[PDB]
Amino acid sequence: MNLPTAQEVQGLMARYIELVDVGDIEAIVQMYADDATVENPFGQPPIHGREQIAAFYRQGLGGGKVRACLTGPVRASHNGCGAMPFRVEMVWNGQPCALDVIDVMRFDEHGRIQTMQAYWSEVNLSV
Amino acid sequence: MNLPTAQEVQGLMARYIELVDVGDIEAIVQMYADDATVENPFGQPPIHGREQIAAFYRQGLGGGKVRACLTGPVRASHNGCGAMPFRVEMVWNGQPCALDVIDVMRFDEHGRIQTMQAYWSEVNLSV
Repeated sequence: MNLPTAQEVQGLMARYIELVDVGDIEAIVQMYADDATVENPFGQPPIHGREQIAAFYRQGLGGGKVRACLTGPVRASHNGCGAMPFRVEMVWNGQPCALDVIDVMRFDEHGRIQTMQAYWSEVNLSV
Repeated sequence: MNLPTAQEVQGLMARYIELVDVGDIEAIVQMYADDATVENPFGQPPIHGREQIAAFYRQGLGGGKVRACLTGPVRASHNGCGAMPFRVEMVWNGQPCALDVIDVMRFDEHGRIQTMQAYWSEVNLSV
């Protein structure tokens, strides 16, 4: 595809959450541009490229039974960007915890995630 | 105050929504840095400075009985930034419409909004 329309952004960002929810690391990595930048959480140094992104997601979505779901609609722009609210459920010290997150994404002219910023901090975690 | 902590960002961004909800234009303008940039919707040219921001808000929050409420928690960073989901209710052609929005804000070292980006498009409007 080309630079995603607002409707296409909604579709792509919702698909991303579906992939996080099932934990398909390889499928998530393929949604990213080969040289994408990820800031997660926003405020920490960016990581870069699909190798680093794969390592990041495998560490995050490997062991525990992670779930993820949108908690409101995707807000999309007309310049290939969007933002969405979601909740991530994960098991910590064998305790179920939930994390509220907002992801902002910019897509490239091929429909892959060029940049993403994940807004959250410890205030957004519930043990 | 100084560069807002994550907790302070949550407070400030929630206060902003409260001010939009009551429609206190002057109070909203004072939350912004004197030279702040606003992109609303994200994708359109930025406006700059409190005069332009006051004009923007007066046009948006003047006539109709606008309401606004958070539709999830504020996601705050440790570098003075945050993101929040909310819904704006407004009257269009005398028809009540609702707009789902995510605002991303960066605060300056005095606790004022330096930049803000409002993510939404027509897909997010309900007439």
